[PDB]
Amino acid sequence: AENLYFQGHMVAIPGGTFRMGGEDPDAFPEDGEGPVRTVRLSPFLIDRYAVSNRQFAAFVKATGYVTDAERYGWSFVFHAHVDAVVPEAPWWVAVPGAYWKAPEGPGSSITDRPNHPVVHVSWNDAVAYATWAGKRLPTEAEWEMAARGGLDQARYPWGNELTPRGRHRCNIWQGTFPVHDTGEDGYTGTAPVNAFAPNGYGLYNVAGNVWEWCADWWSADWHATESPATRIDPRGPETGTARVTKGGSFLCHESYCNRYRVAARTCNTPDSSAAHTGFRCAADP
Ligand SMILES: [Ag+]
Ligand SMILES: [Ca+2]
Ligand SMILES: [Ca+2]
Repeated sequence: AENLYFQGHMVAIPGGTFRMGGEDPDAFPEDGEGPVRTVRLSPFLIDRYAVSNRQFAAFVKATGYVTDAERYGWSFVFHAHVDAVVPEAPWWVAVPGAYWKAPEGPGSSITDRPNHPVVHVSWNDAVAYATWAGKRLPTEAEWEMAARGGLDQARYPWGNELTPRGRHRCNIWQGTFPVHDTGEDGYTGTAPVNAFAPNGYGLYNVAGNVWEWCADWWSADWHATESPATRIDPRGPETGTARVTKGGSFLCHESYCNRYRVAARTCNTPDSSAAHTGFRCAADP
């Protein structure tokens, strides 16, 4: 497609059909990456850039908005970035005072990261921002069609090679997780929202950098059946306990979590927040 066009921070995608999901050998099959399924979408707009600290700051200045992490008093921080740990993921520490303005908790700031994605934003925070911006969150199908950038069943936004020609195309982890990030892709942490090359629809950092909240309630099997509801502008199940997140983050590494593949998916309760999770907005024409 090329009746696509740019407007503001966004790209208008004139609707289309794509093969969603994946059945690759290195998938998490239990996540419901499969089955591969053909999905048709109505026209939509989606941010080509995740929402930045500067943008979130303007929202808070204009509204006085208080994030869930501020209300709870703590958010999840990666251990090496300065029991209170997640037993199943002990590199995550519950840090009092970690929030969007202090991403590693006390002693950190965003003064030198104005163009990085805002983090420690919950699904509720994302929705609040998007609504103020006159936007919404993307559905998982909109997110993934946009992230695929016009390629059919590629592993990544740009193709099937993680580092085509040996060049980094996204901000994830290199080295030995979780003890040593070599920063080969340039960043031991988040990167500016316009880092690396855009994909075929102009989107930056759909793979890597930060996880991105989607609109959908999480299910591993709702989309398995073939129906208009699951294949034409699919919205996901009517209820659920966690909301979908897509794209992976600067902590992803193939030794344990390869979910920067565009077919991959996970979820978190909508009041949760963490140092590696942000969002980008969508809209309708
Ligand atoms: Ag991952
Ligand atoms: Ca990195
Ligand atoms: Ca991402």
